[PDB]
Amino acid sequence: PLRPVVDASIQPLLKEHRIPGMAVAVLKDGKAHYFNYGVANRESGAGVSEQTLFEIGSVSKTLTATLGAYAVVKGAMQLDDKASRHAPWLKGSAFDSITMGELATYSAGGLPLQFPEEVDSSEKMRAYYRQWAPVYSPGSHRQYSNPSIGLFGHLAASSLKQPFAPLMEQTLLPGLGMHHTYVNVPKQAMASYAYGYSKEDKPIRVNPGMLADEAYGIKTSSADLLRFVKANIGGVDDKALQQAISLTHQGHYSVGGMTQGLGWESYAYPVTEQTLLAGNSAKVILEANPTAAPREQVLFNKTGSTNGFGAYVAFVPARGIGIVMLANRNYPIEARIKAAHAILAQLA
Repeated sequence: PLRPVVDASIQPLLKEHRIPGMAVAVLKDGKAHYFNYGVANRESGAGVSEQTLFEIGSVSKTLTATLGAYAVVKGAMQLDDKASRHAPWLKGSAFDSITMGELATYSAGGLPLQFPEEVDSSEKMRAYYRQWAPVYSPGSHRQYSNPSIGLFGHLAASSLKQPFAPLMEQTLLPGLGMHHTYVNVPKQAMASYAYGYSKEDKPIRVNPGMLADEAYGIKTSSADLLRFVKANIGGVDDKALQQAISLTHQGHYSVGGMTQGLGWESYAYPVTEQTLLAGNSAKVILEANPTAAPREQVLFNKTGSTNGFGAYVAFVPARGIGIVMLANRNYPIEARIKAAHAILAQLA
């Protein structure tokens, strides 16, 4: 029933962009549907299943946002806390006037997309934030930023008195029932871990980097990620976890037809292809944009990429539908959006 609809949208993608493998998962009123294409590891010849591990890149930020929200629900921090409240080493810097919420939503004042290359230790990372000169006043501009949401997740874990990676892998992820989701992939699961493929068609995986865990470091399966979507639609039995998830759906400000929340970015549904494309465009991703008041049915999404992988997630809680698409090539974001939007509209 669903198979031909998904195939019609996914098969041309695989062909045109030479995608080795893709795991697609669709949620429709409680029911999970898995659609698996191609090959996870060209060298070993292992095929893709809904249990294959993919790098999801910035889709990680939705989980980091959920951990931050969990810290809020637990009373360990608040979004309007100054960042330096949670880090003694930041006292006396610009971060005495920048909030946790602003870090989470990339609106702290122009932190850049990536850390400079020389920031490759915690000592240099601390120095980087202390040296950083604010470009914009807090809250006035959105500049998509790994140092920004990265510091948010780091300080949130700090407020809960646990290191980020174990807090994620031992409290949040199993709390969401995601037992094949990792910051660090253990030996027993390495067979399940795909390789990504570059423009050169070489097998690659994500390189460690400062705050990688917090900003882009999650490995997961289409099945585990669809579970996360299901938690975001028909919530969880743990009420603290439920509250934290709900926090991530609140709109903080808008840019065009896109509304920024914690991790998730949202749109009025139904949504035109144009509006989704614009909200997920290079202008929105790579440039600073002024913030506007948040949008007053809702679609949530998040894109994610590493050098070798390309991910997308979108769901509409009011219609009980969602889609997860995980590929081991970083193929164009607009192709992900066009396919997902086509599929969801036929589900609705």
